[PDB]
Amino acid sequence: VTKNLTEINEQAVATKDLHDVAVGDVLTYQVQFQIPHDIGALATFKYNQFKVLDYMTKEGLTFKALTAITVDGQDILKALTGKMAFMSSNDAAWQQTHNYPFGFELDFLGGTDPDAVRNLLTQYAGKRVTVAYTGIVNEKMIPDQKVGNTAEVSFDKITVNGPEIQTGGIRFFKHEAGSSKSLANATFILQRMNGNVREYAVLEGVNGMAGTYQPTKITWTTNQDAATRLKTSGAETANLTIQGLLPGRYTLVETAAPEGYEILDPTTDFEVIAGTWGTKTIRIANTPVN
Ligand SMILES: [Cl-]
Repeated sequence: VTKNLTEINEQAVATKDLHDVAVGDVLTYQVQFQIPHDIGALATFKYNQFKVLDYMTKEGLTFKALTAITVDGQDILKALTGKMAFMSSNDAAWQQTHNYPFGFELDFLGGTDPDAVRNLLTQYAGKRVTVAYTGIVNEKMIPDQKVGNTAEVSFDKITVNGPEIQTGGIRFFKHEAGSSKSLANATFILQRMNGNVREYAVLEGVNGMAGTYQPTKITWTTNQDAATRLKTSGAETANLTIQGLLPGRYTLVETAAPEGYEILDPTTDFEVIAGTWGTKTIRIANTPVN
């Protein structure tokens, strides 16, 4: 049995055991295993269960869809749909059945029509079958945490672990020049260079948030006026934080100082460090003028 993360946002990615992800990313996984050569055999059938359980013990992914079940280049999901047993972590029964924040269980022979399913699998006896599915990186995917999954295949088991995923974040502390006084209501936008194209962050799911940003998705625009205006809180230690970012270079661009202040540093260049909140909370001064 194998498990791999094969795509991010429907683009193929290189196989490795650790991937950096952004919040809102759609991750494609594949779990592959062999149909027994004697899947069709009489013992009354020898096989009455053919189960795939896939789960994560840590938060950060929401189940999206079972996308394909393929063998020998043939997608057989259309033929199998409605005949099998299936539950995911989106279903109300999941938590009490399998106490994990993410996962699914597919029992090829546990549904209403196991004979039909067994007959189909018998056409591909001894061949490798791939179950593909997607998940969505959600607002509970926090930095400083590598999270992985486990798949188990059983006929009454074999277990494998998938790759780990992680995300980045950053913290700033906007303050009055010369002191540690927290300044609320400074306005920033988040900028990056994607190749030679300057782009700005659009955060979904952050209406009503200030200071702490925990978006459900981050996309990028070349229309600067469409960028989400991020606001500092008056909090003590870090009054602007963002999570769910890919590693690399960014610029925090100050578009308005708080009332009674002027901008000192229009641009703050910084790095997101893969999988972490970064080296330190980045202090940014504003100049008092009242
Ligand atoms: Cl930039």
